[PDB]
Amino acid sequence: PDSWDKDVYPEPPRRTPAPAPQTSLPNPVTYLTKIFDLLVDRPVTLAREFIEQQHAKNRYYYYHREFRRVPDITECEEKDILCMFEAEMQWRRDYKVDQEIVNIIQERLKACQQREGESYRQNCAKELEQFTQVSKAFQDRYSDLGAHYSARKCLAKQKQRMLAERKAAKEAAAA
Amino acid sequence: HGKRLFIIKPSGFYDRRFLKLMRFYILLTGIPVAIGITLVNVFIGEAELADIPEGYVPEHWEYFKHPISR
Amino acid sequence: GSTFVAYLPDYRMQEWARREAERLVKYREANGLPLMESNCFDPNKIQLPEDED
Amino acid sequence: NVLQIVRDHWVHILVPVGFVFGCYLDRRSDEKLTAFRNKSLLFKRELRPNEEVTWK
Amino acid sequence: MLKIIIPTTMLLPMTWMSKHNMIWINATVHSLLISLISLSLLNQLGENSLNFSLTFFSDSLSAPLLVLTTWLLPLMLMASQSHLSKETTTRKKLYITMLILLQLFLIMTFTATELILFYILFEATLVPTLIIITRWGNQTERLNAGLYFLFYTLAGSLPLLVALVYIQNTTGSLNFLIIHYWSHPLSNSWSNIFMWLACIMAFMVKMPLYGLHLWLPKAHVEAPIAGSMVLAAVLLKLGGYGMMRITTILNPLTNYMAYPFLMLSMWGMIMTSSICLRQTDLKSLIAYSSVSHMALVIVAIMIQTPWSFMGATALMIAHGLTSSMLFCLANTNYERVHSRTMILARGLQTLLPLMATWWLVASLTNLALPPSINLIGELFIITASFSWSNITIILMGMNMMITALYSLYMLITTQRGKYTHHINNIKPSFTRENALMALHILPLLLLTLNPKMILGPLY
Amino acid sequence: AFSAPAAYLTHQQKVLRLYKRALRHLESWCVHRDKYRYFACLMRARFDEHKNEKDMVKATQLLRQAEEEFWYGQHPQPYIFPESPGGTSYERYECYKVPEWCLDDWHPSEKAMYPDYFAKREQWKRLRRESWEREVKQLQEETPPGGPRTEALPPARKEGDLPPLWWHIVTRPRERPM
Amino acid sequence: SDAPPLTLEAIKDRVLYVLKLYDKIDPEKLSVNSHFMKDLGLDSLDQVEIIMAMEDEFGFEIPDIDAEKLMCPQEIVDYIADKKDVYE
Ligand SMILES: CCCCCCCCCCCCCCCCC[C@@H](O)O[C@H](CO[C@H](O)CCCCCCCCCCCCCCC)COP(=O)(O)OCC[N+](C)(C)C
Ligand SMILES: CCCCCCCCCCCCCCCCC[C@@H](O)O[C@H](CO[C@H](O)CCCCCCCCCCCCCCC)COP(=O)(O)OCC[N+](C)(C)C
Ligand SMILES: CCCCCCCC/C=C\CCCCCCCC(=O)O[C@H](COC(=O)CCCCCCC/C=C/CCCCCCCC)COP(=O)(O)OCCN
Ligand SMILES: CCCCCCCCCCCC(=O)SCCNC(=O)CCNC(=O)[C@H](O)C(C)(C)COP(=O)(O)O
Repeated sequence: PDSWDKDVYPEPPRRTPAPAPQTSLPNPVTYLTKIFDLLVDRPVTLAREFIEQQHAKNRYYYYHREFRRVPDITECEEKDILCMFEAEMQWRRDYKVDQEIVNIIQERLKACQQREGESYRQNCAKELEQFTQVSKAFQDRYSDLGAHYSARKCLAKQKQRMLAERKAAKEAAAA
Repeated sequence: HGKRLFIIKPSGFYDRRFLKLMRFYILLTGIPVAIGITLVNVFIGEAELADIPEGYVPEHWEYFKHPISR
Repeated sequence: GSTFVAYLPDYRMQEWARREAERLVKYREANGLPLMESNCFDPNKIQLPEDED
Repeated sequence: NVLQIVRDHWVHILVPVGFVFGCYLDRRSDEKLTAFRNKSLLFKRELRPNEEVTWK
Repeated sequence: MLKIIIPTTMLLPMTWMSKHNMIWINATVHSLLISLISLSLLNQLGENSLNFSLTFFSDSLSAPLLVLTTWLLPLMLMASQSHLSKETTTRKKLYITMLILLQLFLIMTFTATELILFYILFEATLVPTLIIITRWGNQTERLNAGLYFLFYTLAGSLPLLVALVYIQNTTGSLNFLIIHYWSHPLSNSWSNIFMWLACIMAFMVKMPLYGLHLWLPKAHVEAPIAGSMVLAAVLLKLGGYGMMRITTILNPLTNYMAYPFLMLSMWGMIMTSSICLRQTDLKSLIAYSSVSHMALVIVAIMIQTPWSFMGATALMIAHGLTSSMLFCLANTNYERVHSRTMILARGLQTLLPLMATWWLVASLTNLALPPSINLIGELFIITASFSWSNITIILMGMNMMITALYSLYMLITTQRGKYTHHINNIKPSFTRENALMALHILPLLLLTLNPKMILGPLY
Repeated sequence: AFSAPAAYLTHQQKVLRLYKRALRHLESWCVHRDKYRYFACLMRARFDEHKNEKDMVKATQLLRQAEEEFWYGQHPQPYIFPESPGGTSYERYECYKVPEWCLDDWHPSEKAMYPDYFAKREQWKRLRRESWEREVKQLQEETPPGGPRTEALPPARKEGDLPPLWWHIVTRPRERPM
Repeated sequence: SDAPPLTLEAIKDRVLYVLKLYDKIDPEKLSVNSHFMKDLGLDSLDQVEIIMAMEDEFGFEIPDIDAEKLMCPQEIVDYIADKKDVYE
């Protein structure tokens, strides 16, 4: 279905076997699915086509809202309230987008586990490893902020993380 | 056998009357709402996503999908 | 009022976040960028204080 | 009968009058916070040919 | 915000100019209309807030509380219509005036951009409730109950005024937005410790925190039905809302300051749940159940995590609705029996089946049966506490089991068994009481369909 | 149940009660009918040996070791009739018992149904209203001074009189109303 | 359930049947009103066994305080009818 992007939600080609009846006995599954088709799928398709033509009779559009980029908290003055407000709003929007990215990766992982069946432990290493990276990044950015989170606290956490990394690199190089 | 006896029990009139009244009013307003929602869904709604044409700025209610939300 | 609350427009911006995340993941997977980045702000713009201990 | 039921039903109009007055007062108080209209760095927009204010 | 405030103010002249036999109808109709207007506030944004003006703002933490406050008044009027039948018109109008003034104070309290205005209204709510308790109260202990309720609150909240004026003298502002944006850490100092205590104790005493909960059983048992409804539904949530608003400036002092209160709440939920098992009064049992729920809400607020805050908001709303319904059921029994004792009237399911159904649904909702929002808040807070420490699960499970135990005990003692023989004045339940229970219970099951409306700003 | 209790139980009543309990528990132990008949006859033979004993002290010493022997071998799961205070259906139908005064609160649309029943009920009400006023004075004059010594009530002695305190004994709902 | 509505005649017939199956008491001598101690010369233990036989026959059990003062078949039938709410 064109309603979603196939690249964002990848799927295997879904190769399926062909019916190879070994006996002369007529299986009931085919007869039941044929009668199901006749008694269910046809009226549903007709109703859907009627509703779709009624929708095509009246067509109108809606648009995705685009947001400009604004200066972030790292380039705001100590007591400047306007730039702090703008940076806080931008950071909150970025936080929501990051959460939804993690949601997309988790959906991919769940779909892989269900689809691969009994061989999921081997055939879903790629999704698991992507989720490992995304979870590590997300955890670094937002963990332990608390209920009253803000861009300033995230910046302080990043600052202390970079100080620790710089100290470790200096100690390792000067070892 | 004509052994029909009397069953002593509390009055079920007021409970049944309250239930009927509550159902009557709830349906009185819910049936028109359901009919209107169905008519709107079949005839009008479910807009489709588009790209903003250059030089055009949309109004605030044009960023939503369902007609009732708009 | 229940019907009104059911059909409230998205001022919390959920599907907007979905579309933003979808386009960002499309861009990053295609360009080889590793999805989300560990640092929320670019380190070039932070001036750390030199310790000299 | 008009001019008789009014003397007993005049009270009903009061809550509704209060609501419209409160809406008017909300808009009037809103009118005093326009110092940054079309000046936010996020929604800084050029006016339409027949537009004086981005929002009211 | 004035589109809600002005009609509530106009409720007073409408009530005082109403006919002697048309006060209840007009008050109920216009209160319901005001509630409909309040529904518009629920639409909320993921961004900062709904900043209407310099004086008032709305948020997804304040919006559900405002909606509940506006919705509660018609129910309180319906409950009060019965026992005030033999009252003079002037005194009934005074009662309605007290209820309207309390609603107005609560509405202005929940918006309150500035903290001193919040304190002023948070204290202004104290007078109408006191008058309602000590004037239209049945027993002779209502005076002592009102004294307890007044003095506990005032002793708790007097240091809060000093703390607030000191904070404004130092920082320069008490507007919540500036306070949030210009927040600074608190150094571990004795002066900062006492400032933390002065900021916290006023809201702790009204939760009520275990050991400071003595006023609540007295006030709830001695109050009339409308007073009990409002006290259990809205007045208890003022402390939680204040703590959620004020814990932004108490960091990082809260990490170690919270332990005495966390231990008190975690043990006190068990204590009060066990107290509920041995109780001879319905109202006292419901009050102690409220104490347990609010102690668990205190734990949630003290943990100070996003899941904690969402669970606390959901549990506050659900507890308000459930406690109001339980108090209304107890009052329906009391107005028939005039005793307020569990063991006197027994086996009421045989005589009143629909009211027994209402009892069962209320007990199931208090028991936190999924997927009710009661369990949503309960489970979110339990998960947050488990992340805080894996050993909390024992206390949480004990509390859950005891809660189910006394809820079903209260249901079985009053509804099941054999009817009392000598009680023969148990008339069929009126349409008013049934409608009251229905209007209490249906919003809960409708809200469980849209839980995001009551999960607060951190959703 | 119906009979008023006495201030105490005599020796003979206690002996009968032990005999009944022992027979019931022996029947519970001995499922089969012929075995139960044999052991019940043997129990009766062992039981009536001390029938003719005369002095009170040895009689009181007996029945006591008998009760201890009964308690040692009392079959911790005896047979119980379903309607007994320990049976599987002791209070099964108590939820279907509705008092008679509940009919006084029926809606007139409900009382339109069953008109003869309500006419008879009104006649019963009139009878009770007169009989109670007679019964109060009858019980006042018949009771010993200083209060009753036992919870036994006297019957009616006049022609039109009814037994005192009869309304709530005659108008029991039923054993199985539904 | 499907339980037939037993009547006074059935109760009396069953009581007299069980009594006539009691070899200690002669069938001819006994009468609905025939007393136990004096008219038939039975012991009190015989009375309690008669009560137990009634209990096993009718499937319900009589309390001891009521049983110890049931001395004639007629009043036994009356007690059973009062307990089971028999009309006729
Ligand atoms: C009695 C015997 C049975 C008779 C009835 C039979 C029929 C059964 C139906 C009853 C329940 C069955 C479950 C069916 C659920 C379908 C409806 C559901 O889908 O709507 C919900 C919507 O419900 C509402 O959101 C919740 C109700 C609002 C609650 C507010 C309370 C009303 C105010 C009263 C005062 C408030 C007091 C409490 C203060 C907070 C969730 O919809 P959602 O997926 O999300 O999006 C809506 C569609 N969009 C996408 C276009 C937006
Ligand atoms: C009655 C029902 C319940 C009501 C509510 C009860 C809740 C109130 C309890 C208050 C919470 C604790 C208060 C202070 C906690 C700070 C931690 C401190 O007490 O521990 C040690 C403090 O050591 C000793 O405790 C010193 C204080 C001793 C005097 C206090 C009295 C002890 C019992 C009093 C309890 C009375 C409560 C009720 C009052 C009416 C730490 O040693 P130190 O590193 O040096 O100090 C660190 C703080 N600095 C950095 C600012 C210096
Ligand atoms: C249900 C009853 C509960 C009653 C409340 C209990 C707690 C009360 C809180 C303590 C009272 C004083 C509050 C402090 C007011 C805020 C001002 C502030 O924080 O500034 C501090 C002021 O701190 C103080 O002065 C505190 C002094 C305490 C005197 C009053 C004692 C009252 C009782 C204290 C013990 C009990 C507290 C906990 C009670 C537990 C619950 C019963 C620093 O002052 P500066 O000198 O300007 O700065 C220092 C650098 N130069
Ligand atoms: C399976 C359970 C275990 C079994 C263990 C039980 C052991 C029980 C054995 C004890 C035997 C005894 O009787 S203990 C002996 C106690 N003393 C007497 O019996 C003195 C006078 N007896 C009476 O008065 C009786 O009532 C009587 C005359 C029988 C009837 O009288 P009626 O004319 O008023 O029917």
